[PDB]
Amino acid sequence: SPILGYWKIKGLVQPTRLLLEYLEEKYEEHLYERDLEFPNLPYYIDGDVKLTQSMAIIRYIADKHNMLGGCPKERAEISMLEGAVLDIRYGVSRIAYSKDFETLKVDFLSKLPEMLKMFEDRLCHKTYLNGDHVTHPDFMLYDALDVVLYMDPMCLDAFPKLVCFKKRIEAIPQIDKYLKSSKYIAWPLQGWQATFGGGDHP
Amino acid sequence: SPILGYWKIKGLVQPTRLLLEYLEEKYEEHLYERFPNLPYYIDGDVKLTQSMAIIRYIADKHNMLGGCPKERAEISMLEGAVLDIRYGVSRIAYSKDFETLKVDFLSKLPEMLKMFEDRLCHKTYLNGDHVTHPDFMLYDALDVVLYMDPMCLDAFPKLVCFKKRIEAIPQIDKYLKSSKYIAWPLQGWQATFGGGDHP
Repeated sequence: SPILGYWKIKGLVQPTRLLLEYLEEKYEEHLYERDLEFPNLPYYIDGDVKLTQSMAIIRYIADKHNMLGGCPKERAEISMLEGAVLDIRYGVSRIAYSKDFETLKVDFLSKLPEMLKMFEDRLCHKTYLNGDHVTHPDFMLYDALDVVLYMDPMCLDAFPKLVCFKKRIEAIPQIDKYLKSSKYIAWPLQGWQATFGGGDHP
Repeated sequence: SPILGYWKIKGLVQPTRLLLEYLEEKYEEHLYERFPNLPYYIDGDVKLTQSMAIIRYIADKHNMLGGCPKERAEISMLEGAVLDIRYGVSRIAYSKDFETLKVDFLSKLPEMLKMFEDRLCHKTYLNGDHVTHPDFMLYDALDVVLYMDPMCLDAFPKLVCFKKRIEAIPQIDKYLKSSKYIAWPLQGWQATFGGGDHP
């Protein structure tokens, strides 16, 4: 059975866990708690491959299920959505370990509406980000939305399509079951030492 | 002709430029001096943003991303590992605290480079006998960290060899000596590191 190793946090691997549950893949986790030889996190091991880099890991899983895109144009479209979600999610992580977080968050939250609106407009004519069918950037976006809502519970008040998308992802039977399961890591969002999304509880 | 739009800097687009030159693709640039999301790439029906989507698209058109999920993952892994270096520079380059943040980065750098050094002991390029897009990403990353610290490759003779091997590819050698080459800046002009009009 494939092994996914990471900290016992949401962090970089949360969209990968959602994708795996969506696909009903069987996998074990190595969960590293607060306290090959270090090692390098996250990693993903099945028979064939040994991977590091969270984006290589999620892309591989998507790739094994033919979800990366059927032609160069489609695959670039998916890569583009990926990069656009990462600007949000990395935007959070970039400031979440600062003593100055309270200041830096002002800048971040000022730029967030424009970042969100691309996804909003995209969602006005598509059910999921790439259309009728779920793709891996959908779970990346879900994770980014979950994280920013802890930063600003109001940040989606002006985005009803994104509000709807978040509920839609939550209603996928595999996902709804996973979020209610004992497998679900609710918190922390970042490493425990973080000023935002760290600590033991919300 | 495809159009590549970006600031007139090296920045996020330099490896893409090296890939297009490697492949001898005819392309036009829109070079912004001194409003569109940058970079953009426009060929016939595709209009792309996000620099990773662009370089991967160009690679994809030339069948260079990988033949199976395993090989594609390996290339994405290489990609992500180069970006840890390149973005690592970028994230401190604009800080008032650059000089102090530099110390931490240069202390973490040998650890990052060693992975590439080992991988290059028994392969000519990152993925073996043939060039892939992460080679040009690595080239750009090496060029950048050498301005930060001229001696940071002294412990890495296989990386020093690799950088010269890339420069000796005839397309690359020619492009580097051409009028199209943008030598400087490495970052936005306003950066503390790799900014300004000249080195």
